[PDB]
Amino acid sequence: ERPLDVIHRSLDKDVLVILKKGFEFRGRLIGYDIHLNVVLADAEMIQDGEVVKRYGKIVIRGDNVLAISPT
Amino acid sequence: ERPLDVIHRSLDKDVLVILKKGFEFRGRLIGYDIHLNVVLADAEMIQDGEVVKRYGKIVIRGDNVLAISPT
Amino acid sequence: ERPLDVIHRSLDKDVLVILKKGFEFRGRLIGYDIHLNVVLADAEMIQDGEVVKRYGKIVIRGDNVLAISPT
Amino acid sequence: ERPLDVIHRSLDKDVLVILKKGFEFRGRLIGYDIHLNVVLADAEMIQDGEVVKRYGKIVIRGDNVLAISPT
Amino acid sequence: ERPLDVIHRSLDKDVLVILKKGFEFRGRLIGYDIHLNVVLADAEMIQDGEVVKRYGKIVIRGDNVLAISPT
Amino acid sequence: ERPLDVIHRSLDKDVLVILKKGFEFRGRLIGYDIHLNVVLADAEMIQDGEVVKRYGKIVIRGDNVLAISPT
Amino acid sequence: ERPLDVIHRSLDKDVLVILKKGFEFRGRLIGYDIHLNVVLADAEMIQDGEVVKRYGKIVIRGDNVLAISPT
Repeated sequence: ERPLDVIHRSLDKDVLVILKKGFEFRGRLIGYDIHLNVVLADAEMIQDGEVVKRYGKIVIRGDNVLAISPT
Repeated sequence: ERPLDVIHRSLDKDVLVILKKGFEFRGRLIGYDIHLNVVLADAEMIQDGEVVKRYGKIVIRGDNVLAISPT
Repeated sequence: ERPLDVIHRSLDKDVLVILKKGFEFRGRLIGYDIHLNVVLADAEMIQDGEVVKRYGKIVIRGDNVLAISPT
Repeated sequence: ERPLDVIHRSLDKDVLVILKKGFEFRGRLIGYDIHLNVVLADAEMIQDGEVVKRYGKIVIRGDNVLAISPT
Repeated sequence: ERPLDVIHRSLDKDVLVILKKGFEFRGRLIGYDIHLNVVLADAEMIQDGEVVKRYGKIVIRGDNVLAISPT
Repeated sequence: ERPLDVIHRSLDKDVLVILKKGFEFRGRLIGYDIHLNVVLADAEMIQDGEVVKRYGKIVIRGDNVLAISPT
Repeated sequence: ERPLDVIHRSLDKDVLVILKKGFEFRGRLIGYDIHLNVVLADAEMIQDGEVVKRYGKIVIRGDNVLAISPT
C-alpha cells in the first residue's frame, strides 16, 4: 500500500508521471529507485493533452515529480 | 496526535491533499511513508473548485504538499 | 526557550501558522514533530485577513512555514 | 566569531531578522537552535520600516532567513 | 533497469540532458556520479531546438536536471 | 586554494557577499562556518550600486549566497 | 572522467561557470570542494554575453551552478 509498493507493482506497466511545472511524461515503467527517480521506455512528453516529444528511453528525476499514477 | 499518527488514522478514509498552488487532490488514503509521500485511490485533481483529472490510484510526493486534511 | 520548547508549550492552545503568501492558518495545536510539521484541530485558512476555508483537523508541513505564533 | 556565537550573544537582546522578501521581524531574541530557527518575544513584522503586525512570541524558521542583525 | 544502470550503460553513448528550464544539453556521456551530475564530451546546448553553444567537455549538475535520455 | 581556505584568510578583512537576489553586502568578515554562513561587521547592503542600509554586525545565511569575493 | 576528475584536471585552467539567470562567470579555476563550490582568479561576471563585473578572486557556491566547462 506504500508509495514504493505501488511503483514496484507498476513495473512493465504504463504510467503517467506528473511534473511540478505543468506537463507530464507517459510510458512503460521499467525501473526506479528509492528517491523515486524513474526510467520509462517508449515515452511521450505530454503538454495540454498533446504529445510533444517521444523517447525510446528516459530517466526522470524524482525531485521534479509531483505524482505518479498507474494508468 | 503527531503528524504521522493523524495520517495513519486516516487509512481507508477520504482525505484532502493541498498542494503549494491552491491546487488539490481528493481521494481515499491507502498508503503513506515517513516522508509524507501518500497514495490515494479513486482520486481526482481539483483546480479552482473543479475536477480536471481522475485517477484509479495516484502516488503524490510529500515535498509538494502544503497540508493534508482527513475529510 | 528553544523553538521546539515554545511549540511544545502550545499544545491544546490556539496558534497562528504563517505561510509565505499572505496566507496563514489559525487553529488549536494538537501535535507536531521535530521537522515542525504541525497538526491543528478546528482550523481556518486565512487569505488576506479573511477566512477562506475551515477544517476539522489538518496536518501542515513545516517546510512551507515562515513562523508559528501562539495566540 | 562564528554565526552561532553571535546569535548566542544576542540572547535577551533586540535583533532584526531579515527575510528573503524585504520583510523582516524585529523583537527580543529569547531562543534558537542549530538550524537558526529563532524565537522572538514582543515581536513585530515590518515592511519598509512600518509595523504591519505584532506578536507576543513567535518562532521563525531559519530556512526563510536571509540574515540576522543584533541591534 | 534502475536509473543508474541506464546511465552507466550510456557511457561513451549520446545522451539528451533536459534541465528544468526548457533548455537541454546533448553530447557524449563520458562520466557521472551518484548525484546524477554528468560529464558530456562534444556537447551542444539546445533551446527550442536551436544549438546555441558547443563545448569540448562540460560538467552538468544533477540538481537542475529534469531528465536524461540515451538518444 | 579551497573555498574555505580563501574564506578563513579573509578574516578581519573586507569582502563582498553577492546574493542571488540582485543585491550584495559589503563589510568586514569576522566569522563563518562550514555551511558558508558568515558574519560581517560595519556592513553595507548595496543595491544597484547604492548603499541602502548599514549594519553594525550581521549574520548572513550561506544558502542565499551566490558568491563571496575578498575585496 | 567523473565530474570531480574533470574539475580537478582544470585546476589553474580557464573555465566557464554557467549560472541560472543567463549569467555566467569566466576565470581561472584555482580551488574547489566536494560540493562543487569553486574558487576563480581574475574572474569576470557575464550577463547575457556582456561583461558587467571583474574580481581578482571569488568563491562561487556550487548550489547555484548549472554547469562548468573547461575552456
